[PDB]
Amino acid sequence: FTCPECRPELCGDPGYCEYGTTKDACDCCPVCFQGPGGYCGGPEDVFGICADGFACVPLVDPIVGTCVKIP
Amino acid sequence: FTCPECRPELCGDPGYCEYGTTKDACDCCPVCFQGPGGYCGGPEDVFGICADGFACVPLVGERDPIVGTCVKIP
Repeated sequence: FTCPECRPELCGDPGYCEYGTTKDACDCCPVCFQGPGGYCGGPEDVFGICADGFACVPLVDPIVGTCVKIP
Repeated sequence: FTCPECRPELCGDPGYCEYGTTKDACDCCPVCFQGPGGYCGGPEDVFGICADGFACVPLVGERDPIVGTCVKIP
């Protein structure tokens, strides 16, 4: 999949990001990090992006996982 | 892409939506709708899902999922 030219004004606000903020797969719109134990991954990380210090660990093609703290 | 079995306990809090709540492309986790003029579409609607009363219309120059913006439809 290929990304459009980013127009930040078209991005919806992410709300308060309890676990921190990052940008979407196109490096365009702000999105909230997923917290521990929550879904992550899938195409373009549609089901969530784990916060710094956390890894998307596969559920027991783009893998789907949950966010788990990296020890 | 094939969805996993939905386990709602693994869903995050979507937050308080300006434009109402819907479910994700897997009909699993709650997510907030995108409103008029905001991005929409892409794989599994990663860039947005348009609110009721609006549809995702492709960006100008796009060719054969599409990315678009939400536009009020007849």
